[PDB]
Amino acid sequence: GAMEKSLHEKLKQDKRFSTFLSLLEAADLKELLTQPGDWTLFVPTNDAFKGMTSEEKEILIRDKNALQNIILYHLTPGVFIGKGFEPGVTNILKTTQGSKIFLKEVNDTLLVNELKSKESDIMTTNGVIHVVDKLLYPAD
Repeated sequence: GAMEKSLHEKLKQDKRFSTFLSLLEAADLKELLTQPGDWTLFVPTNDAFKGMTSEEKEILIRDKNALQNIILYHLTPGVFIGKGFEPGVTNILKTTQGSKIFLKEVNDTLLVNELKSKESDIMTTNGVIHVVDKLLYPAD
């Protein structure tokens, strides 16, 4: 059964997001991915980690509020949908992280303020999933 696959189920079945399970579980969000409600999350792949400076990663874990902000992975309310809107326009959306994210879908391709996503739209039991290849920094 459970052929719908859940958020945690995916992260637990996808070694690609093993790192997430580690850091996300440390913050105690493993339960947050199970909570009841439809939300969207932006999970970057290893190819996105390539570059992160030693100081950068440290400056993040250096503050509980810092890593926390990123931990939410820009968690947003309401499963992200193409909003059947015009493709090419950047739509502004607010997330729990406290910042805004610009979404733009063109040529049946999801382009968020960063480039071409690796894999998203994945329908979960607690919302949808969004896999990108770059971390989205907050606002000044």
